[PDB]
Amino acid sequence: PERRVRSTLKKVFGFDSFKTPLQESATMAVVKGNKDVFVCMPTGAGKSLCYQLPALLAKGITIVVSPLIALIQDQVDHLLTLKVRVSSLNSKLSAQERKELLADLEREKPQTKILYITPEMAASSSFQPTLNSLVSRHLLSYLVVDEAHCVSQWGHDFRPDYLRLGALRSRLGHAPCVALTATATPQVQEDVFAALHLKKPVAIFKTPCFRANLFYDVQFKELISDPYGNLKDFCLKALGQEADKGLSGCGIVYCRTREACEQLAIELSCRGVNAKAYHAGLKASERTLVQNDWMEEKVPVIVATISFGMGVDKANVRFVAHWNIAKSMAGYYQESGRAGRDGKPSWCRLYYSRNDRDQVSFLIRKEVAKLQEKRGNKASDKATIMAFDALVTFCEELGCRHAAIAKYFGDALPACAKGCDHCQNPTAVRRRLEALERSS
Amino acid sequence: QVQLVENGGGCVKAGGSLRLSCAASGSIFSINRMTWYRQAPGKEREWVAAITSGGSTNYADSVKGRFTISRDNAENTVYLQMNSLKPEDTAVYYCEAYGTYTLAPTGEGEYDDYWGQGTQVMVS
Ligand SMILES: [Zn+2]
Repeated sequence: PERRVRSTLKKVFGFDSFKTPLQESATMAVVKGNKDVFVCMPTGAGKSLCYQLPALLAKGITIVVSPLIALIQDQVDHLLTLKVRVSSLNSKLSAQERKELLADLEREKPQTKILYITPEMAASSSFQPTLNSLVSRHLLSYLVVDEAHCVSQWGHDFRPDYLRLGALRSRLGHAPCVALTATATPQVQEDVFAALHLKKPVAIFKTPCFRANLFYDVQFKELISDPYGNLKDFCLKALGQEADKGLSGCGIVYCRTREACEQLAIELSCRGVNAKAYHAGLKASERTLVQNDWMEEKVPVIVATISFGMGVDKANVRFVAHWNIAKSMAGYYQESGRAGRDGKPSWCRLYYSRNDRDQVSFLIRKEVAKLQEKRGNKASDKATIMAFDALVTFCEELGCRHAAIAKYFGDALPACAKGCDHCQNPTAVRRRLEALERSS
Repeated sequence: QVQLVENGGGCVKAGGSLRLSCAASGSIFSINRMTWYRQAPGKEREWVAAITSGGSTNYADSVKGRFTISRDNAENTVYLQMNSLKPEDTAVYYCEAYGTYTLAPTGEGEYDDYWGQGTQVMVS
């Protein structure tokens, strides 16, 4: 049973082991085939294998619903390299290729083992009789819904087409349904379980957010006499973890505006921590050179706009400081998460001010208004604002920082080992929050 | 998975009060709808009261005013305060945990409905 999976994992996919025990558990739950399965794992965590490997071990065919043809083509190309009998039914096909594939699907024992299809195609009149005979001959082993968050108006990429999939899942009652995505809050997950008609109990495999080696804190700029000086000492502590070597590792400072970038770089450089600005304002050549200087550790600190952001990863980022609050919890998570990739201790600090909150609050309304003029209203618009309010709440509440990140994304209470300001000294955080209330 | 264990049920005189408590065990993140049911001897199950996560409540007409459903968010526990009890209220009371999201720090979880065991309520 576990041997069949290991055998196929090697002989077909050419892997000695699963990337993670979570990927393994997901894969085994799909193989057993007794439950609907929800897989929520970031890009690169091997989500695809969690349905592709079980598809090869089942007796019948696996249908994979994916929302655009670019995405479909990605895995078809890869599975073909593996000598897997994959097909795609889409309109980027000759009328002849379409008919050849529909004919294959009418066979007792189709050549096709895995079929990739758009939600458009899965509903189209052309396909219904094919789908019906696949049902009738009990040839469907799995229905897979990729990008399952697209069914939710509260996710970032709602698609009406996805609303038909619950009906499809119901008709394919014989077969287990696997739904996958990189991105789902608890509300998006509840929408996925309801709108796709997933059968309870739904087995869930969700990669935790929690980063044990990241120390999170929020500082209130309004309560600090020398903000720039506070930031410099933060940089010094974080870059000072091997004093013998001198300066060790690197850091990112995130800012809202190009001006603030340029200015923060000058202020830091003055105070003894060499920092260079990286933003859309610079010539392409200047950006390549600044990024290079950071990558090769000529310059230890890079100051970037949240808007332009960072194009490249680095293993020894010892700190990420948000000078200005980010636009969303997800943005903050991703930007701060550039820290500590090598697994060594790193520091993530958010410099909060109600003045910054109000600036961003309003800019978000403006960018939402601009989208509403060009394409009308959308429940995503409310999502964008709540995504920011979650981060404001993170800044203004007392409570474990890792716990607040976990709660937003729908993870279990994480094991913070005095790994944030509130868990290290609850009273000091309370002190600072009480002080911020007085400045109101 | 999850255990729903109801308590607070006991023999009581008419006009009196009880408070029923249902505790939900396990790695619970959230419960969509929590509903109080009761089963009177030789009657069909009767819907009593429900509370959403969010605290929106609703009551059968036979109990509105007398019964109040509430939640301790901290403890995954719901309460049914019952005042002005009548013989008609004599039943076994159990709770339904509809849309229960469980999840371990490993990232393995479940979405399911759970049913309690029942607590005996006897009104003289
Ligand atoms: Zn903590």
